[PDB]
Amino acid sequence: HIEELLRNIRTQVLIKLIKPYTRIHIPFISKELNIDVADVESLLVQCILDNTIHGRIDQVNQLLELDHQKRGGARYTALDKWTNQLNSLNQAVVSKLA
Amino acid sequence: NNPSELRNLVNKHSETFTRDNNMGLVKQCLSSLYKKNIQRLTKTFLTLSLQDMASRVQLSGPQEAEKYVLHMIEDGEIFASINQKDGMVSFHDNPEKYNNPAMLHNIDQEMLKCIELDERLKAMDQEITVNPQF
Amino acid sequence: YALEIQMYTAQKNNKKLKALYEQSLHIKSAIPHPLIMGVIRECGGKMHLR
Amino acid sequence: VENPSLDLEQYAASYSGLMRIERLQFIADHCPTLRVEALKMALSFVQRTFNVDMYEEIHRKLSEATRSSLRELQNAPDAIPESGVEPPALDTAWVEATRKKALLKLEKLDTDLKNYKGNSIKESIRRGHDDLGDHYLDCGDLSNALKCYSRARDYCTSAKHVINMCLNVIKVSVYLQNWSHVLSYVSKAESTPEIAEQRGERDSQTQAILTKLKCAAGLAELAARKYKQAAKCLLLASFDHCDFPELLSPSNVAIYGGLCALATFDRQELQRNVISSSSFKLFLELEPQVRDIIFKFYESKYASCLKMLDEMKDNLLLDMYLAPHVRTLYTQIRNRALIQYFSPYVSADMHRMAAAFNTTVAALEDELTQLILEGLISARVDSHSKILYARDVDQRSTTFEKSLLMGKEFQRRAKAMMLRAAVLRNQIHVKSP
Repeated sequence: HIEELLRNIRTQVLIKLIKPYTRIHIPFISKELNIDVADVESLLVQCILDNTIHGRIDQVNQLLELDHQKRGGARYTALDKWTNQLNSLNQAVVSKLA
Repeated sequence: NNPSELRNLVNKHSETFTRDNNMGLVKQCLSSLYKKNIQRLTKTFLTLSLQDMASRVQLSGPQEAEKYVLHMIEDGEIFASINQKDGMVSFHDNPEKYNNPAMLHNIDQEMLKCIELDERLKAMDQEITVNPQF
Repeated sequence: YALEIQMYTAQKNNKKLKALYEQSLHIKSAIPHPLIMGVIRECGGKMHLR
Repeated sequence: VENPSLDLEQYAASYSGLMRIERLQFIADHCPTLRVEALKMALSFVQRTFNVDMYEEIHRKLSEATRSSLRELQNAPDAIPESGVEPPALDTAWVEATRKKALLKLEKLDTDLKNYKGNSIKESIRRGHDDLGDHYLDCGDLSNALKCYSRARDYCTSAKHVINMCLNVIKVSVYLQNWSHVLSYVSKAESTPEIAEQRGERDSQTQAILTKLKCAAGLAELAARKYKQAAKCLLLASFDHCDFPELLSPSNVAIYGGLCALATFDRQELQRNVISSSSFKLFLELEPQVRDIIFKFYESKYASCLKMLDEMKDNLLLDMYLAPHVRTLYTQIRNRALIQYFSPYVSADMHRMAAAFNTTVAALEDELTQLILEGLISARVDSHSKILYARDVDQRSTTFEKSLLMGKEFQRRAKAMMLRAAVLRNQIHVKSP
């Protein structure tokens, strides 16, 4: 298991670390974890898909475009659901005539 | 979504087009497919070459690819820019950010229309209210 | 069940150890406090980690 | 196509009765090299069990395979002496005899069924209907076996007796080739013994009825192309049943539950159902190829995964039930894999992407275009310097534009309605006079 335990520590440490940034570099985190860039890159990919790290990668500049790009959203999606029912409703009502 | 076939069909179907006399319109539907074929590429690509556009759209001349978007720029069916150094087209696509006061005024104008449309309906619903129901 | 688990851990077949363990759980309720309960548990814990 | 690295021996041995002859003939049809050996394995099996039809038909394909100059089997022994391996020929006596004995056998069984009806003991009548039913399946007569079992049904007096019959009926129903009947009867069987017990039948059950029924349902659904549901029912099937030589060998459940899950399943479901499960684990262990494929897909190991995947492809295509689905599932694994790649990458370099999917940049470009339009991947290609970027969607731009557009069409329909109401109210419509 010991290999897994090593990965486990490094993975928790990564989630703590990530939070002050919104742009963090892969050679900077590899250096901090104490391993090479490629195993960190592979960890990140699996982490975004599991969603224990939030963001996406820029591999043509070696950055993490972490997500803190949130704003609201909740208003904007509720207006979309409202907006789609009004189309179906107008189509329905006008079609009842004769 | 293939112009070569649409073209062949128009000659097959030709006599109908002439007797019914919606000739010339049938021609527009062919140009509109080429516009659709160019415009779908925009959705997909940031940057694409003219040579590449030309083979796939079946324009068969990069010179015409540049000519076709340029017609559309004047029309305002496309938001794009041409890079003749690289031999690329760059797509933009950003007419509105939706936080303009221009957009506020546009939405405000659309509300005045709705309130009048409703008022036509009220007079007409009321009219049936006067008439006795069956 | 314990002697059987002691043989099956040395022989090393993961499958049989798992069935032996579930089958041993049914008996457990009317047992008091013995040594045997830890020995049987010990194999079960390892199979759970896997 | 060809791929002779489908172990023919294992595929025969794992089956029995009608299912074996049927399957073997499918593989002989699709693969060139494997056909000869398949026809002989089929003929050795056909000599037993007692069926006439398969013997004529299979021997007919063997008589083509030798005699022609197209094939290489004519100059293969370069003279026909006796040997021990020597292509056989029809035996005029065997074909009459098999039919004669089969018919005679059916008569013995009918006479027996007649006294059991006379005695009026229900269980003896039910056993008889089983005996007539099973004989019709050895002789080769698919239909009559179902009729016998249908009759068996109103002689039941125990949850077990219902269970035996439904399974028996399922055996027949595969041969008729309608899957929907398997589902009614499996559900019926599952519901009848206390909703598959309530205690585990105490400590355990001697032979898992539970495992047989899920695996039959899973085969039915795979075929239906209910693929997500097909993995879901089948994974729960365990090695309890041990083997099934009249519906589905244990090798094929591992393949079916793996490949059928991978196409259609998302990440949460993959971990919860295929990986964490004790049940599926015997199956994953049984062949490491299916197992390595799952992890490699999950780890973002697409380059190793697809490489193992193409190699297996043609073998899985020789399998009777599995074959039309290979293309449909493989496409689904690639298009899901394409999304799955772009999820962590805002900006990806296309050469790495192309290499991972084992296709060239150019090919990969045209696959992506398709996904941007038809699919959900909001991304743009900078084909100048080959970088995949990095489209941020805006929840605002899509709602506002929609609200404005939706407002135009709402008004237009209202105007359209006033005009409809206007001709109706003053009573004009089109008339020829």
